[PDB]
Amino acid sequence: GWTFGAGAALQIPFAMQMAYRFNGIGVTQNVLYENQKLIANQFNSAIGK
Amino acid sequence: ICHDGKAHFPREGVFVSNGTHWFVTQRNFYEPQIITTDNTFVSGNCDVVIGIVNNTVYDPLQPE
Repeated sequence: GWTFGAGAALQIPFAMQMAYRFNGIGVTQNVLYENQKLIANQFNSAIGK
Repeated sequence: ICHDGKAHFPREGVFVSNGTHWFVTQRNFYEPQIITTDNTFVSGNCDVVIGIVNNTVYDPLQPE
């Protein structure tokens, strides 16, 4: 995540890493945890173009 | 964590376990605490989230 920028790297699962960034813009966690497949599909289809 | 068919999410912190117990803590320092109904909020049923766990949540004073 951002823990390796200052100090030593600390492991964290990716899905729990995205919740931090969602909370960082105003939305809540259950929004991400309840729409995981749709978000993953959107990211894949967006980066495949 | 699932308790009584409902899903509970943390308010400010993460869920951790030392092998036999579950606590809450802040993300930058180690300071465990016992899960209650004051540092969590509830939303939805218990068949959507991936990786949910079965545990118990303690009512602070209202019923005790």
